[PDB]
Amino acid sequence: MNVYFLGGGNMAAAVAGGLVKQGGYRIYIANRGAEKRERLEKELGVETSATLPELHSDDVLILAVKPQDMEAACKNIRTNGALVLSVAAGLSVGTLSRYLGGTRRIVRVMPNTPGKIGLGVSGMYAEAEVSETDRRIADRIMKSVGLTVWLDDEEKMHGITGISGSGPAYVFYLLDALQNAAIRQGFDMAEARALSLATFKGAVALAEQTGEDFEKLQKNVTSKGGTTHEAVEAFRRHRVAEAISEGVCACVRRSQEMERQYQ
Amino acid sequence: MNVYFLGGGNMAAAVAGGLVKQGGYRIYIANRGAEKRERLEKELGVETSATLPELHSDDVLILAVKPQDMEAACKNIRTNGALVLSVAAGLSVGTLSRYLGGTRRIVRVMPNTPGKIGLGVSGMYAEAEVSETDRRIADRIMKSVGLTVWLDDEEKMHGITGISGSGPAYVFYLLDALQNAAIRQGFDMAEARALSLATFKGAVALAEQTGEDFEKLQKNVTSKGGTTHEAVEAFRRHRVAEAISEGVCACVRRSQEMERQYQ
Repeated sequence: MNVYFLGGGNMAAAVAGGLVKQGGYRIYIANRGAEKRERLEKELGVETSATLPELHSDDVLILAVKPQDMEAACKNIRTNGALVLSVAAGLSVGTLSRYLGGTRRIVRVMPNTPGKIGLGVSGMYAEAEVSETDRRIADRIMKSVGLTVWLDDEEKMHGITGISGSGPAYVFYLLDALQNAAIRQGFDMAEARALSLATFKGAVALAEQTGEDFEKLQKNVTSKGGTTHEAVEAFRRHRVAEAISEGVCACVRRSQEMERQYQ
Repeated sequence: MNVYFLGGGNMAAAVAGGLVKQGGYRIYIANRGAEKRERLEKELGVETSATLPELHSDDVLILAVKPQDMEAACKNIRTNGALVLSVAAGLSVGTLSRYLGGTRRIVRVMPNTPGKIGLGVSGMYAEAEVSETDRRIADRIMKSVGLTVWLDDEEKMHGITGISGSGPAYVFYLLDALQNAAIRQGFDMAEARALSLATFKGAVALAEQTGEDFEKLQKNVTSKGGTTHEAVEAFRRHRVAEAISEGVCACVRRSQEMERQYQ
């Protein structure tokens, strides 16, 4: 089964590397500039070319160009009924169907950067008209880089963006926050980084392995009048959790606005 | 080499399980109530008893009782020059030396709960008088559950507590924060938990694998006028990173106060 990529950028390369590891697909990447055609061939050993060859209905096409460049990138593509996946932000299935000349055989994907290392989260959406077998084919492709989360409502793709899409940035910000607090406590940069990292990694691992409710995990290690209680009270006083949700809302609002530019 | 534990509680059991996995030690746990002597034997297969047998200078003793119960727990213990490690909060090496009748062969440890799964962080402190070989022996024991971080100043043990000791609670709080924001965006509880978890785990893994500066990782995936920028601006406006450091300071202040109860 041929999996063509339109665009050979970072997300395309993650998904391509994912598929290579999974085995069983024929990967082919269309990308104009030689620079990164050179890279993918050297590193992944995948086929590349400046343009797409003729497509057929048994192929998969993954659209992976920047959203502002998508309409023109698709201008003369004849999908010939191929299954289309899009990883581009802000372009709805309806818009995509327009750009491609009318086809409805489209699955939208909202992947995130930890997919580069096989720990991704990808939101997935298809209109009702898209068959269960096409969903499963797209689902398997995106599982090659991590978890998939199917959505009932295309609107929720903005929610995905606000949580797992932009979410890695939040975690980096919070890792930096704990690392800076350690510096304030007298740790050198190397120690502060190591402490913040190992703290996050270990706590996240406990939450994963236990499967326990996050608030319960927190409450379980917070004794009244204890040291942890003092810190969590400060967090609460400063409405940290609430600020996080506010940042998420601001992210979602913006995703929504950006999508209006093309629709 | 005998490693005796005074106290068979959660941290003692983590360290004991660590040592079992490492191989090469003889583990023996003194703990009054049978209840958890029963558990450790069934689960870890380690020797237990209500009290300690005679100690010798080639043994290690790990003090793992609650700090308020330590003085009396140590009242009649004759260490006979054994190497002592303490995992108890708020009891300084000087205080420990008093409780034990004068011995200075003491290494203090400030471990954290992810050591239960081999992903711990343990702060370490010994007075200058403690030999490099004794440091290495204590260092190897605590590496059985994770990372060790040696400190020049005993005071920094409060810093450890504010960062990696209480730190897992902060991460649970932040995991819960992202999970609640997902709920607000229309995700059911199962999806919200999975999204928050995978987001944290994947971002933390990227930071680990890249070794890149956290702020740089964040800045690298935050484009001007983009969705992520809107969320991070909100975080900044609400001084989230600063609130985190304030909570850390509050934690450290309290650790310090609590330590004054025994000193």
